[PDB]
Amino acid sequence: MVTAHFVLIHTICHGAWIWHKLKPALERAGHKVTALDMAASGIDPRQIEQINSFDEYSEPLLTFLEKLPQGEKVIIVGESCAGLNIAIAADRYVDKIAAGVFHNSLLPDTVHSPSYTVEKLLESFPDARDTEYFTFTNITGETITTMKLGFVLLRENLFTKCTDGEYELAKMVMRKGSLFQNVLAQRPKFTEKGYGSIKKVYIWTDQDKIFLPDFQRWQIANYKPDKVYQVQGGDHKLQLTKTEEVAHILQEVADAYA
Amino acid sequence: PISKMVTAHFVLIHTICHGAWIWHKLKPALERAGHKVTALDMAASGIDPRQIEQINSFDEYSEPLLTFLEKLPQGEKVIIVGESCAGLNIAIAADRYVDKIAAGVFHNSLLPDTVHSPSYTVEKLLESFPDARDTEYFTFTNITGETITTMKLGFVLLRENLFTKCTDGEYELAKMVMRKGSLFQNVLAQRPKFTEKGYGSIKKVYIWTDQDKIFLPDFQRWQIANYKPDKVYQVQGGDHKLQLTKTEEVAHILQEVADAYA
Amino acid sequence: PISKMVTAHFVLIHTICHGAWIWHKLKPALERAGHKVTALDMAASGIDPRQIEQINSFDEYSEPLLTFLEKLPQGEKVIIVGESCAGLNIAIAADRYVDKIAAGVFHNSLLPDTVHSPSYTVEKLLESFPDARDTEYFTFTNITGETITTMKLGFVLLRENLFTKCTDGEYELAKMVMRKGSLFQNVLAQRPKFTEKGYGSIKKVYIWTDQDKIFLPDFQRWQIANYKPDKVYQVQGGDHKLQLTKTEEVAHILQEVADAYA
Amino acid sequence: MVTAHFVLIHTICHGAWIWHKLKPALERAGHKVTALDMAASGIDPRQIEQINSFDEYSEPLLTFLEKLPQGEKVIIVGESCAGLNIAIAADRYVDKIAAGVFHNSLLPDTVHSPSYTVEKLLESFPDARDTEYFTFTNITGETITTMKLGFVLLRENLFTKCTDGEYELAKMVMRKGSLFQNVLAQRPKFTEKGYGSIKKVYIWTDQDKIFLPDFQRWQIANYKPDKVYQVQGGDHKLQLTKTEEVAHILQEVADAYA
Ligand SMILES: O=Cc1ccc(O)cc1
Ligand SMILES: O=Cc1ccc(O)cc1
Ligand SMILES: O=Cc1ccc(O)cc1
Ligand SMILES: O=Cc1ccc(O)cc1
Ligand SMILES: O=Cc1ccc(O)cc1
Ligand SMILES: O=Cc1ccc(O)cc1
Ligand SMILES: O=Cc1ccc(O)cc1
Ligand SMILES: O=Cc1ccc(O)cc1
Repeated sequence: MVTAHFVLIHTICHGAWIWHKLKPALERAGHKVTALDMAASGIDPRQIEQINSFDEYSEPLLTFLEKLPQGEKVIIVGESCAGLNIAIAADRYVDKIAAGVFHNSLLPDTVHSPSYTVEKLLESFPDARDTEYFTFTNITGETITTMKLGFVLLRENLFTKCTDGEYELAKMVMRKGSLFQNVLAQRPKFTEKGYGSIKKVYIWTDQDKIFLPDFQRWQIANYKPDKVYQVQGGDHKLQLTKTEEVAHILQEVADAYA
Repeated sequence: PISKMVTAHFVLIHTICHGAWIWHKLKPALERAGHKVTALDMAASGIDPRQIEQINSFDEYSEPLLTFLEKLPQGEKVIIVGESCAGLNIAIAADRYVDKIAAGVFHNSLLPDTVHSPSYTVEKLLESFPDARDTEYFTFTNITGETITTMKLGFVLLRENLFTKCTDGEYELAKMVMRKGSLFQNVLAQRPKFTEKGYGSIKKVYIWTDQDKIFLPDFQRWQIANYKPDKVYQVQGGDHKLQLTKTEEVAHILQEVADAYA
Repeated sequence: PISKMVTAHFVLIHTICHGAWIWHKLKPALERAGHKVTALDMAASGIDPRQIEQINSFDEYSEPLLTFLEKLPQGEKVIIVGESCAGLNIAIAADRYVDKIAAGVFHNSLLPDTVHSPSYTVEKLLESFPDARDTEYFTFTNITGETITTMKLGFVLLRENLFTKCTDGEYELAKMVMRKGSLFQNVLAQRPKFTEKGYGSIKKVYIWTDQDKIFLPDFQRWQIANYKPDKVYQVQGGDHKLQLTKTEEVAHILQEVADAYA
Repeated sequence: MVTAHFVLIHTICHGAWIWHKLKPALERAGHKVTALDMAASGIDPRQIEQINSFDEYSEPLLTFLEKLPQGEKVIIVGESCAGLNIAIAADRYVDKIAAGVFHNSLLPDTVHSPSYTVEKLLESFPDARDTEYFTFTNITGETITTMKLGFVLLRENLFTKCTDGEYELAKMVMRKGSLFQNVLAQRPKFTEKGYGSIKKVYIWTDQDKIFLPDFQRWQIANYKPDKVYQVQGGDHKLQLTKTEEVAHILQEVADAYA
């Protein structure tokens, strides 16, 4: 129906590998799909300790968008923390973006600080259970906290309904990550002209065991998307547990925003 | 008359360019059987942080395995399962840790011997499959001035020759985490041959399929003839990646190896 | 009838692409006179660790100066000496820290005003010296989507136009530590004009040479006419880098500024 | 007389800038001169915490030598710690090297560990006075110690006889550095075939106040150079205090090893 170019953006600690089932699904319907590793994620060669902000973390997306041929538009699909990558990119390249799709994701706004929905998530889900934390100082002196996600947290909260083959893959390639929360606290808010203006579709499930229903419904209330699609069942990783559902919603988004 | 059923500790070793991720389906399957499974990334592979140009030989590339074997508890032994190039990792390990190894399992793998140079099956492999299609090759000079050839495996070769029968989610995953690799063939060529007392003495099981489109039947059959395995299991069907296309067959064969040697 | 001789705290601000290193001869010369001297690297300049593509405006580029002025002890004031593009750093600083500034000294420098847009003297500079010879230009998109032009100054332009009369050890040093820079001219163009109460109110001394081969006599004389300095000192001879070709003349003029305003 | 291509290698914490007086001197005699910043040194964009060994630190030299046109040979001149960069490079590219020149430098050998002369230096000069130290963990878990050289140490020991303009420049551009001593302890010794075979000229002064006469004479005794030139007076930075003397010795080395 409309075929589109989708750019898929994994969350912190993960990599382009999280989209290994969704990328062929979309390509079966004629779409062009780009799945990117953000800095220090997946097989990106940088280590997290050399990344100094969330905007530097987003560099693979911003370079890609910088090079997109004149006149092409993409649909950026972001899971979990990647809603901050969509907002950073949309402020810089608003006219290359047909729409932002948030998949059980942070939905930033223009009214509060960039770290605001991170504050809210951590308030809703304050214990990362067996996750380990570490810190380093970034090049301007700020202390950055990194984490290594715990495998119990991975099995029960993130990959709740995923097959054993998928959970095992997650453990074999997961890397350290950081919210850069304090640097986000200090960041200028997202602009109305860029991020504020793009089309926004929010996909979620009430069976998510880490972005809990109440936080997700709060986000929607706080900055109402153009469209909200609720998938029944699945878990936090709907691109693994409800792959054909997400491919179908994404076809609707290509039909609507081309 | 008496049936023995054994649970074992398998250490799964991926081939160059790949990582521990290739075992993401066989590791749960083995654990369903009650076995202990360790799947290691070798240097500059999977999410190991080193880059391949910092590595100077196939022995250095094998460090995660040797370090692991160094740390095994006293009197604990493992079954090392190696795919494709990983039979050289099994030979390097067995020459340092022979008493920690219950058996070596070669899965569509290089089967080194003690009679010829370490690079001998690598040469015969390349003589049998000389066109790597869209693979790109690169060079770096190692710590003593040897030029090392690395490669980024091409995606058609990946689709058709390595992952022939794998699902699209599996082939897409490969493309998403595949890294550069090196056979270090010229440095293997100058390396001491594997020993009889270490590697020559371990039990050796050869699993293969004649539908493999990269380690071809004639090369695999030659390897078996060149250096007789203690046991050979030929899986019907599948492709080079039997741990993805025939996961349960492979897990069952590995139950039989544990019953015999672990 | 009464002679006043004053020791002062000078803060020396390099121009884009350069760093605190350009002041390596004037800083000892001033300290011989008993003054306190701070020479700061601005963002992405000298050995500051940020890269220029992480910087989004000339105000962000000025952060080391504003942070420094924020930390000055209560009732301490400094004389800010800025070379070439650094007169915009002096104007940005004076609009935040006017009471910490005894005087601004412009050394073959841009002389911003309050009447026109912040980018106005930048435009007139470029209109007067439009061919940057072998300079290479580059682009990046900043945090709100503006395209920022950066440059790597060419070595002939460096030899002949900026460092015309400098020794070879000095010109070689420049080539060894020179970094990319940006005028952020389009973002300066959208910026609020400098204020009368802050920048408009500071004392302003203009040091220049008519032998400057990049900020030419006609541009410098126009600046002086456009916005009358409190005092003008014209050094005979030298080149654009008077802190290297006329270090002692410059230190003596700066002693006179300290005597008058510090 | 013979004109040559010299590649100049600064020591840890410094950069190509330390050669700003020697490079024009040599170019006045017809030589081609390349002065390189090693990783995380001078204006190299890497931070020291992302460097994991002394061989990785040497990468600018090894890339340069990797690209040298076929048939060209260079004379590598190394000051202070840069004798370890000459030995690492010579093991990899022995045939591109006309000779190694050690300027008040570590002179490694093939008989003991790579860290051996570092052990010896630190035994001769155990107190770095106001130098500050720091540590980070490298990508394989080793703890690396870095330092920020103290300005008293800089003025009295390293830049003893340098002009005030030169000492001030040193303070304006000095960076953190590391000996990677423990990783050097673990490194295979330098080979006889590579490093062991190159021509070696040792330049020094007895007025050096940090590589003291007794350590320098020990080094010469421990691995006798092909030629030792002793400059009278000056300080540790003879390329600043005795620039024309060093340019003259280097002309002799081009005449002798071409
Ligand atoms: O989506 C991944 C994620 C990880 C850690 C957090 O703290 C928040 C989100
Ligand atoms: O609170 C920690 C956290 C970790 C991973 C997530 O995906 C979300 C939150
Ligand atoms: O087993 C993977 C492999 C890759 C490249 C080769 O040349 C040979 C084998
Ligand atoms: O000949 C190249 C080659 C590449 C990958 C393999 O797995 C085997 C051989
Ligand atoms: O003062 C340095 C300078 C560099 C580039 C310019 O375009 C203008 C000035
Ligand atoms: O026109 C470019 C230019 C470059 C460097 C300067 O210092 C001044 C102008
Ligand atoms: O030559 C610089 C140097 C710095 C620190 C050391 O510990 C040794 C050498
Ligand atoms: O002992 C520390 C040290 C520092 C700088 C040097 O140049 C030599 C040694």
